[PDB]
Amino acid sequence: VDVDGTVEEDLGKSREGSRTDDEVVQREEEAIQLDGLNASQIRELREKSEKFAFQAEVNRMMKLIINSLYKNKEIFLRELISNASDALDKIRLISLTDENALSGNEELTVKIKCDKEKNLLHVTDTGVGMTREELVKNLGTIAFGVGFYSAFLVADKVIVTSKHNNDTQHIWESDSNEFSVIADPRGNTLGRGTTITLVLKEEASDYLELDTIKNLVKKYSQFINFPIYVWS
Amino acid sequence: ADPDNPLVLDILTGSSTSYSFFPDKPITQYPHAVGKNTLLIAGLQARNNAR
Amino acid sequence: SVEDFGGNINVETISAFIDGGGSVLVAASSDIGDPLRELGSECGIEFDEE
Amino acid sequence: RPPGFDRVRNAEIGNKDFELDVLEEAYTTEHWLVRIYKVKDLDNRGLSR
Amino acid sequence: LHNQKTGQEVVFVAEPDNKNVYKFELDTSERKIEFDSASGTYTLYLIIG
Amino acid sequence: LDPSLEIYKKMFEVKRREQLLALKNLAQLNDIHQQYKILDVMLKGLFKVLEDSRTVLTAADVLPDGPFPQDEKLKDAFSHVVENTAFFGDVVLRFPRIVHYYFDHNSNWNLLIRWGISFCNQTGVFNQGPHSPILSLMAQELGISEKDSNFQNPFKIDRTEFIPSTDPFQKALREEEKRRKKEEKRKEIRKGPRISR
Repeated sequence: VDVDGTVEEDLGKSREGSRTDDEVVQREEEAIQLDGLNASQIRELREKSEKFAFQAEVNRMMKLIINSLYKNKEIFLRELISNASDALDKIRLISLTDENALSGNEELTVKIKCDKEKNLLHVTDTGVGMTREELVKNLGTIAFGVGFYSAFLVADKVIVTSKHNNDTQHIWESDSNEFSVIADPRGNTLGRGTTITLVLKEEASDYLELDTIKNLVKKYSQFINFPIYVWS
Repeated sequence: ADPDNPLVLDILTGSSTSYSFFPDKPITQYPHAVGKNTLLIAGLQARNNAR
Repeated sequence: SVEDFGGNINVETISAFIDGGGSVLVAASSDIGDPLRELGSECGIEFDEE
Repeated sequence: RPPGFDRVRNAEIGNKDFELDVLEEAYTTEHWLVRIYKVKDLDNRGLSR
Repeated sequence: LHNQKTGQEVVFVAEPDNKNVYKFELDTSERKIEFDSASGTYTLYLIIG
Repeated sequence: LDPSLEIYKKMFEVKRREQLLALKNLAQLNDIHQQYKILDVMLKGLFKVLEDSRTVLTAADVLPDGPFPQDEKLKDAFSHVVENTAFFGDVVLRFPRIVHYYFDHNSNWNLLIRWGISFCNQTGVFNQGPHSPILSLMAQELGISEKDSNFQNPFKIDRTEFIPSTDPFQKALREEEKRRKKEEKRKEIRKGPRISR
């Protein structure tokens, strides 16, 4: 930028006389060295390490941009379990200030049951839970909230049974067109926490598979602090 | 006088017993100047001959 | 005893003056300020602490 | 390429900022092909350079 | 320590121990820097003031 | 708008979290030379994908200010146009000089993005949430929309600055350094009794 003018190559410099060799490094950098490692070889090696890693960055960006995420929404389990761990984390924080926070369910775990026959997936958590008013406000009107709502990408209808410390257990059900909240017939079966029964779509039958759900848990939720149980 | 600089002139040195230190404070450390090393008056002759 | 010189006089200026061939005389005392010690340092004569 | 890069070696210089105690820049060509430096003289005050 | 022939003078500072008895030691190998490794006869003086 | 489109707003913002997370990741890299190389791949891959996405929407003939893109073929194109353009705004703001060199030169790229920007501005996607300003900011940055008096790209700094002709702070650095050098010299002389000139 500072100046312009790029030199050309002197295709026939060699003939010049009484001039010093301006290529010692290049030639010597490839001479076979018995009982020693050739200079050029070591250079190539590190180059492979650094250069290869750099290519990986392109790989990552390529996927993110060139993908369709929601079309290939296998992450929906990540979103669902991630919320379950988050809710267990939230209730754990509340428990320290208030003993009653964990009264409904002291144990913090996630239980997963797969019902292929009924096209239903049941995810049960013992997290903070949700009140009837919160079910209408938070869930009845959406909004990130993607963690719970990713389920609809593979599910036509979502059924949520939520019990919070401040309120009795209530069930919020929506098909994405309308939502209804009613008092839970079973009562405080959870004590506290949320169990989501997912009405999966026809395309989501593979997710119902016991192996598939376990693979998704390893793929995305392996690092969850709380133990994860899969029905077997 | 700095030993490294040749041009320094030791015009008048102190006595063999003389030294430079804080009178009130005891001499725990080695004196800055001791014996004849101490200089009372010194001169410099620059390369350009400035004095 | 003067800590600082008035106007444009500075240790650099005095050093330039000596390089020009001017003759300088310096008289010190127990109240020596920093500039006099610095000037000696440039000339290779090390004054003691105040 | 970032500043201070050397085009012919295709590498960036490790040491970018330094000063010449005993040499001074006399003339440099427009494209920097030839650089001339002048030898500094001894110290007037005799200080070690 | 005053070198008789050269006239050089070397001054050392003596310090008391816990018992208030002053102790001084001369080690030639270590003290080479102080004397510049200049061998010879030195008159020894005690200065108290 | 359409209820599913409202769901898309959550979907788009969700992608933004990954896009910003990567955007920080790219910042972690130090070498500019690598940085331009990947960034150029960002533009060529994104814009070429955008060109197909606009063609997909053009065949669909679905109004931007309209019902949620439903058919998967157009709907993914809608995800690409809005999501990629939003990331394009982040890339432009974070890296103004790099994009302008590799983007302004090509008329096709500017026209294609311009169709996308209006296409987003009619959908209303950049009207709510914390990413709504992004549409306004990017248009101003690219000159598609008038720049606000207070609109300044934080990243668009002149790293070249100006030759540090004024270096009194560095002059003080020189003094202190040489002063420490001078202090050691005196300390050396101390030691014990030396010889006498």
